[PDB]
Amino acid sequence: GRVKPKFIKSLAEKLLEAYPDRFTESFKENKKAVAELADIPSKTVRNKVAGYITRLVKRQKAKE
Amino acid sequence: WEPKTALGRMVKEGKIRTIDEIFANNLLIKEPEIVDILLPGLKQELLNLNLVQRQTHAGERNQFQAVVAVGNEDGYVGVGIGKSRQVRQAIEKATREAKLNITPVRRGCGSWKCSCDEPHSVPFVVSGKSGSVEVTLIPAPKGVGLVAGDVAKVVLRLAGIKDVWTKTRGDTRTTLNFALAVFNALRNTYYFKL
Amino acid sequence: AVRQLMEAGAKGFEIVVSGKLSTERAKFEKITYGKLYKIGYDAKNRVRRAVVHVLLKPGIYGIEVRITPATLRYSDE
Amino acid sequence: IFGEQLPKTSRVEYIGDVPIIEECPRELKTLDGNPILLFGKWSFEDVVVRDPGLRRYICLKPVVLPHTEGRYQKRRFGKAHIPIVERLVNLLMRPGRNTGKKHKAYNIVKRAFEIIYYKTGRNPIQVFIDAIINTAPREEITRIIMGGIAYSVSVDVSPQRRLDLSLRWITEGARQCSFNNPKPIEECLADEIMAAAANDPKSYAVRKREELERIAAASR
RNA sequence: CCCCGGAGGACCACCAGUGGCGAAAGCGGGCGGCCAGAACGCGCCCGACGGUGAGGGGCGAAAGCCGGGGGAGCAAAGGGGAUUAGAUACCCCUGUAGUCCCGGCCGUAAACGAUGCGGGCUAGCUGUCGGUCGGGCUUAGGGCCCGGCCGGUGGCGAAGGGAAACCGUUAAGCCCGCCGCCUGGGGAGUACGGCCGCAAGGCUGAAACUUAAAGGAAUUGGCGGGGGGGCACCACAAGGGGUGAAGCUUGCGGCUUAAUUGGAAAACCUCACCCGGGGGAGGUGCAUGGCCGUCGUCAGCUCGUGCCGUGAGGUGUCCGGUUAAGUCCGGCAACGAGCGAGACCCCCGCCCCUAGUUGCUACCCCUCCCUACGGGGAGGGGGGCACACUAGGGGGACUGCCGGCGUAAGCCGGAGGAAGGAGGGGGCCACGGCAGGUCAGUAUGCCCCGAAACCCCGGGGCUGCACGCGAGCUGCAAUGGCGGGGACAGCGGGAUCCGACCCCGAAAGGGGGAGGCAAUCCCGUAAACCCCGCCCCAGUAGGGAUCGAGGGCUGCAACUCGCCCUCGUGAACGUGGAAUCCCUAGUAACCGCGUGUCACCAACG
Ligand SMILES: [Mg+2]
Ligand SMILES: [Mg+2]
Ligand SMILES: [Mg+2]
Ligand SMILES: [Mg+2]
Ligand SMILES: [Mg+2]
Ligand SMILES: [Mg+2]
Ligand SMILES: [Mg+2]
Ligand SMILES: [Mg+2]
Ligand SMILES: [Mg+2]
Ligand SMILES: [Mg+2]
Ligand SMILES: [Mg+2]
Ligand SMILES: [Mg+2]
Ligand SMILES: [Mg+2]
Ligand SMILES: [Mg+2]
Ligand SMILES: [Mg+2]
Ligand SMILES: [Mg+2]
Ligand SMILES: [Mg+2]
Ligand SMILES: [Mg+2]
Ligand SMILES: [Mg+2]
Ligand SMILES: [Mg+2]
Ligand SMILES: [Mg+2]
Ligand SMILES: [Mg+2]
Ligand SMILES: [Mg+2]
Ligand SMILES: [Mg+2]
Ligand SMILES: [Mg+2]
Ligand SMILES: [Mg+2]
Ligand SMILES: [Mg+2]
Ligand SMILES: [Mg+2]
Ligand SMILES: [Mg+2]
Ligand SMILES: [Mg+2]
Ligand SMILES: [Zn+2]
Repeated sequence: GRVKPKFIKSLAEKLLEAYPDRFTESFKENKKAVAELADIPSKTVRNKVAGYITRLVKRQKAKE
Repeated sequence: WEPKTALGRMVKEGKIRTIDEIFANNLLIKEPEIVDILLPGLKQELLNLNLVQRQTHAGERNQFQAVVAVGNEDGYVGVGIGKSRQVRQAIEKATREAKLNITPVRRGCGSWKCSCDEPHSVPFVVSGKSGSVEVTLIPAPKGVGLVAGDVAKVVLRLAGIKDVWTKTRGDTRTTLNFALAVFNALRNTYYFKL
Repeated sequence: AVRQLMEAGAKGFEIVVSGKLSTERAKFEKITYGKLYKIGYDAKNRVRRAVVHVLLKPGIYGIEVRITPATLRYSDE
Repeated sequence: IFGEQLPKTSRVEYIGDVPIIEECPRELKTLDGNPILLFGKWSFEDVVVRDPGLRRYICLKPVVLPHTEGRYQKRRFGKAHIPIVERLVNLLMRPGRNTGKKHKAYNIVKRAFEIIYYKTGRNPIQVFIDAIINTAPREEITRIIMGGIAYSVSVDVSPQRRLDLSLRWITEGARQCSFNNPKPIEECLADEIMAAAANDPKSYAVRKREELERIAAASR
């Protein structure tokens, strides 16, 4: 994966902000939560969204 | 309709019921819906329609440039321009900009060959200019009529003027500039320090 | 014949009339809408496409219509 | 000098300050501690590469038959893992009527190794390594334009390129010597490798490297 | 080239500036003399004595002219050496007027701020020059810094003005005077007349006739032998294989011809052409629809609202990092959104589940064979779905982790991992173009042929051959040829078709015929490759063109003009000029097999 397009980051931010407490800095839990929480009929886009939420959780813990 | 912009909220809530109050208190109209609410008797006319082209590698990409004059025939007029790929939305854009740019026009007598105190003509000598078309509007006696060009006659009639004398300079064949200069003079009736 | 389409809640349509509509030189007049997929899966497989030619005075005058109704939620959400 | 870590299967042999590097594990044996013999006959143990830069790219890892499947070309510098004898085999698949005939190339190399051992009394692998060391060019010339005339200018050759040039020169010399005459390709390759090892100027590889180096010294 | 001396002509490097002076032309070393004109300071003198100015004048670059002097450097003209198709130019060597000084003439210039001269009013901010005043300091100086006024000289920029560029207290603004000039272009700064000049020439300056524009500023594009950035095996670099030369297959051109057909898997038919006889495959793809190819191994295009503009139009969509991407991240009069990108759809690759009329064989028993005597191998049957396979669904990989870098988009290395950076192959083909190709696929406007186009027949032609060009096959050999021997796939196709097996035949081929309407039967034990023997550098045991004799296959028909086999015959060719093509991994290359066209025939896909 080189660069995440607009809809990837948009879905990432909306799912991260609607439910800020259902995501932490692991990929497996992130994939499980996004599969539980969003209508994601594509494994690749789901995996990309989970990884991108993982990176937001990393940066949000890093900022404090 | 949703009264976007707070002036539209008051206008739909009926706290402002007449269009005169906006121009009396210097209120800026940002939406056309206030205009159609406060002036249901608004007539719009298509003053000019020119085809306009841009050169590109595959050929010219044409766009219609439609000029629209809106008026209530009672001292309220506005003119707007719309460029669009098709004539219908070009006219729609021009109508919307005319409705946004509507303004009151001061009327009266003032001709030396007349004495009636009616709004049939312009109150004093006024001027307008758009690019190089200069149009001087002069008060006239009642019954003379509109002594301007055709598009100028349309704009003046929409603004609610019966008789006037015109003096023009520059290429009036530029229909957009002629219409804009006439509308500019009608709006410059309000810049006179009474 | 487009307010008939706005009667439906279609998120996408595309109408092309190809021929000598005004002169003896063809022009390919075309109008379109917004959220209407053009290539890939829906277009060419799950977007209602219809091509018909009508014998007018001087030609067949092709008409191509691509439509997607208000419930064609392709894989983007 | 490095700050990017290193892949495993590599080995560092720090002498003084210089970090000598080998990409292939020399120390390999069977489960019982026995050695692995090239072609079942020649040992990989006593072979010594005298060039420090060339030591990094000659894979002297013990293998019975030098046959990697063509799987080390995806990554840059992947050729350092290919065994040197298999590189010799791979540079025998030309011209175009011999492409893919790895069994023929393997048979040619095996016969040449037997001939080398019986004519020199030395390890065939050692003689081939010495031929590569005597054949590898240490200088090169590169194109340059001064306004329309493509001149030359001396440059250095990276050790990978030196190894590739020496191998190509040896194989093409053998092929040219074998074409259109009764001499067999195995004997041509054997004499070419032995002349390269002895640094005899008759050999195609030594002539080619000398010509290239003199051109580089001329157009510095 | 260096040194020591002398002579001569020009110029006045740095300092040096949108710096100064002057009406303009113009003026750049120092000292001195003689003049001129401004600015500043002033409770100095006169008292409107002023502005502009037709006519009339005087000054006025360079080149040039007249006479005299001078001549270093440069240098029209000229000479020579090069370059080029030419080179009477551009480059080099040389060279005379001229350039310099004195007296005079000339009186022109993009002589320009393309902006006449005089006066008043109209926000400002900022560099610099001269004078002067207030304060501070002092290289104690005629110095420096800050602030005010007056007067110059630049920059940005109120109001205002303008077609716009732009001007904007140095106006192109708002006004008050006077002078000069303009009235579409070409004809034409031409002709005639006059005046001036030594001359060159100069000043002044038409019409006939001809024409519908010439022209200004700005916008989009296109282009550039201007600049910058990005990218690409339909580019290069590093490589591999080649094509271009020979023989042969084939396509176009040309020539020939009754015709060799018309465009851009051929004997009949096809077929449209020619000879003979009994509704358009006729045109215009510049009338068109549809389809398709290429721009496009792109990333582009647009919209809503706002903003700048009189407008065509800008902005967003621009800048920096980023990459496949108009992909993002961060700054901006932009803020959002949409089609294209992606996502998405098939197939390959690892694991899991479900499944075993078909497919798999671990486990068994019956038989045959061998037996170094332990055991082994082969076949049938049973058992089973273990393995493998088959097919439907799911999981898995996401820059996920670590080290580094970065505001952050994201990039590099490493591990682990079936699979690591879009995992690999392909599909879907944006807006608009290419007056792209297709009325010979169907369709259709118009215009034609009109019992004539008919997919009528018989024969021929498309197969004619001096030659040119494009794509191919097989070779020149020894990493080879030949002859034996041993193998090892995967698609795919099969109905009157695939065809096991059997018999005949030296081969091609012939006769009978199981099974299979499909994981069941068949095509089907592929070639390269490995092994063994013969050949030994030669136009040959390389090569297989050409030709002779003969035997078959398909078909209504085989000569023009088919395909296969036997025996004989053994040409060019010894690795191919200029040039040129493709290709980054299970890829290139080599090898064969299936299949499309197909009664037969593939050097093609
Ligand atoms: Mg030979
Ligand atoms: Mg005067
Ligand atoms: Mg005068
Ligand atoms: Mg002179
Ligand atoms: Mg001289
Ligand atoms: Mg000279
Ligand atoms: Mg002038
Ligand atoms: Mg002007
Ligand atoms: Mg200015
Ligand atoms: Mg004149
Ligand atoms: Mg005269
Ligand atoms: Mg441009
Ligand atoms: Mg190259
Ligand atoms: Mg050839
Ligand atoms: Mg016949
Ligand atoms: Mg900007
Ligand atoms: Mg033909
Ligand atoms: Mg013939
Ligand atoms: Mg052969
Ligand atoms: Mg070939
Ligand atoms: Mg032969
Ligand atoms: Mg097999
Ligand atoms: Mg077969
Ligand atoms: Mg011979
Ligand atoms: Mg015969
Ligand atoms: Mg025949
Ligand atoms: Mg024979
Ligand atoms: Mg020869
Ligand atoms: Mg060749
Ligand atoms: Mg068939
Ligand atoms: Zn009146």
